[PDB]
Amino acid sequence: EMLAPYIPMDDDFQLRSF
Amino acid sequence: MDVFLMIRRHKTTIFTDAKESSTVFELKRIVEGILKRPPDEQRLYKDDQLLDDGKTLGECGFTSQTARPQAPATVGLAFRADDTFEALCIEPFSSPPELPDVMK
Amino acid sequence: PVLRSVNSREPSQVIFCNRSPRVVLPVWLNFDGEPQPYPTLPPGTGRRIHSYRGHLWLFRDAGTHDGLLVNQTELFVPSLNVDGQPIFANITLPVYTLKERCLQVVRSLVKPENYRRLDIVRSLYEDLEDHPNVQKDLERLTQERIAHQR
Amino acid sequence: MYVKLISSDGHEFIVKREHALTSGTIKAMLSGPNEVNFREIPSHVLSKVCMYFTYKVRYTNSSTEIPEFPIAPEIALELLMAANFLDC
Repeated sequence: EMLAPYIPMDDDFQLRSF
Repeated sequence: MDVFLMIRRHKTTIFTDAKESSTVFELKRIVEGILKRPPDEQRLYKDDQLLDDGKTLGECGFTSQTARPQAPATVGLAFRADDTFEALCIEPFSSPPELPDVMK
Repeated sequence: PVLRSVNSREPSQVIFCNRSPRVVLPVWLNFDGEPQPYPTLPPGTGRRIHSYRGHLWLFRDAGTHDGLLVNQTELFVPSLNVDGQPIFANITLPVYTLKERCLQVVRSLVKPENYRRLDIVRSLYEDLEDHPNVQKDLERLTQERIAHQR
Repeated sequence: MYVKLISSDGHEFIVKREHALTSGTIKAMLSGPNEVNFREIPSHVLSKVCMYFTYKVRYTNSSTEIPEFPIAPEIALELLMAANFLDC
């Protein structure tokens, strides 16, 4: 079984630099 | 950090940068090396406000965030005359033609 | 294929940080070295990712595929997390040549079928038509890879 | 130290020599061992070009977040031909 990347599915976050 | 500026007088525009902590006086020094005029014969402006020799560029309102490489802050420049007053005058650049239809 | 992820099966927690003004498209090169797209990142946003040690990632402008950098380079490779410490992939714009930047703006305003109605020197029509392509990039990075391995 | 670039309408742009070398065209012109005439380039285009020199020098080999180089639609074509002409 080849494990591919996946997204945890959480709340994205703003980068304060912006 | 560093502030990026456009020092302008008439049809002349000097592109340069300086430390936000450096002074108006030191900036005048930079101008002198280029246009051969002493600091006491120079008038530098942020819009219509004459900049005092002793203030740092940061204290004049020139910050890294307001004067960036891709969009430098404009510093107005006028020279002193023996018995006459030279009004601050920055000649406007040209204007582009109409945006072509296929780009609208 | 020299450029491809390794099926390590060793989890690596990564955090994509879109520190660019573009909508970012993270591209994962699978085990056969084939480009696979993932959920895009809005400008100035970050997102947690469960990837694996030895996997390859590259990033492009989602709508134009203009090239982007990750931690200042072309490719990003997750490593094992050191003390629950997440691995950061800081996506930023590269310093495009003035010409490429102008080409981007023009392409974003004029439909391809109209490029040639523009009043510019001939040669530039081809430069406009030759828009960024991930496949071509891989071939280029591949040969660049081969040179750096004498 | 500095080089002077002249636009089509007569504006003079004074830029650090190093920044000007961002231009392949100018770089090749200045090796030997300054005033350069670019009378086919309007001041509204040439000013932007110089801003690009500063931008490029400041942000190449830079680890900090890079800002987008702004290009207004109305100047895109002219700037493009200039960039192509100045090789930068």
